[PDB]
Amino acid sequence: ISPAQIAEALQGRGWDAEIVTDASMAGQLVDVRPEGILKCVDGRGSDNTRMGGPKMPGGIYAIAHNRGVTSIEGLKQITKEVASKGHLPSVHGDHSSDMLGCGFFKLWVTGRFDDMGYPRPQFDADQGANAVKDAGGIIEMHHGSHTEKVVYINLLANKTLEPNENDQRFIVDGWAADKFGLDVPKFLIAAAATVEMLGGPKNAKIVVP
Repeated sequence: ISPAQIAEALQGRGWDAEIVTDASMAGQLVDVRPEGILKCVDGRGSDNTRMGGPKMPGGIYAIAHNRGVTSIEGLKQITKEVASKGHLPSVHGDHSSDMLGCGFFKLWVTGRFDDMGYPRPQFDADQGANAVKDAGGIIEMHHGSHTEKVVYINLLANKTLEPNENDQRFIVDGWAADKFGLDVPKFLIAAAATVEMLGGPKNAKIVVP
């Protein structure tokens, strides 16, 4: 899917979308490092000490969700898969709602994706976090409130953007979906629906090389 197709798809859902250059993001783009956790698009600050990893909704839950994987065994398999592909796998909570502090997972476990054709997870938030931890993953915990003002959809392979708790943004590394063989259009639409259902801003900037 091309940057223009992504913008068109988002505009079809009532979003404002614009394509921007990698040069316009100078000073913010960073190379992905193997030590970084593949983590959520959440714009808040957190206890993360493993920066420089890719961003996907709910961390590795985006992969399970896109593939319709709902079992604890399947979640552990994905944890090890991510660890085998150059990133430390993670899921997260926050210090306001504990493991229900991940908006994406809360939407999934409460059935908000039902009519988009997604099956529900066969575990709750605490069980999922414990399984990821048991399989070698990291549990991140955010703090503060959501104040995201924009959604960046980064298409530059092996690069990412980092959270700024003081001028927040949702960050989606679209290129990472391709890396994991996901149904990409489905992944991006799920990301869009997530932001919509969380009341976030339907305003996207698509970063291209």
